[PDB]
Amino acid sequence: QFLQWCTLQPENCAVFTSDNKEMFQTESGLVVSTYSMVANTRNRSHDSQKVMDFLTGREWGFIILDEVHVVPAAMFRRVVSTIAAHAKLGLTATLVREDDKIGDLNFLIGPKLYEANWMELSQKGHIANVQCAEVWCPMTAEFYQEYLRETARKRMLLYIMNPTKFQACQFLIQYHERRGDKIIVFSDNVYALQEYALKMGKPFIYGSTPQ
DNA sequence: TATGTACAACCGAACGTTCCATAGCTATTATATACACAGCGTGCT
Repeated sequence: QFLQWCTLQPENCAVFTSDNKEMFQTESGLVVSTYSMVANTRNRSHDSQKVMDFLTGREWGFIILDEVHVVPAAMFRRVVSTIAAHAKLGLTATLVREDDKIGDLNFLIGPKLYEANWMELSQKGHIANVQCAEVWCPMTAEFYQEYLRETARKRMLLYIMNPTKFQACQFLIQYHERRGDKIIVFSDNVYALQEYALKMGKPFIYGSTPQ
């Protein structure tokens, strides 16, 4: 995106991820990295230790914290202190977290400059309109009976795999595919994700996947 | 505090056979000459 929208020459851009760790040697350049590769404290590899020293030694002029709703976490906030910078910007669509650490952003990166409405940009053609829906798949009699006895932690897997949900997902997928739509099926539970994918013969992605 | 989930690190060529082109040898006739050799025929024993 940086290359496409502005005239940033590729020579001055270095991506510090788990794959490649080379750093730009030109006087002034750009580093696009991740919190996991910059907030680590205990164990850094030899290849990743020179890069971190390269980041720390120089006095940067600007830091862009994408998805800044995770910076006030227990350890991610450490990067805001270690990295030297005279300007800090936070970019996030959602500025909410379950705990009370959201307010910590004030003394980490500063105040909230601007906010934008969602419907205003939707009616102006800048973002798409969505008809949100919530389908009620009544649990079948057989599955439901077990839901009463089982404990909290297993009850989750029980009400995620009820057959009616399989039928509803299969019907919607077929209906929208006929409409020439590209569908995404989210699932935080990996076992259900694999079971659904192998049952419908569709690709799936989860945490164990190589980049 | 515990459990999920996520992330980072440790195959050639020699020889043989046939085909043009030029020049030279072979055979025949006559004659004188004379030598050596290979025959045939007649008398002797």
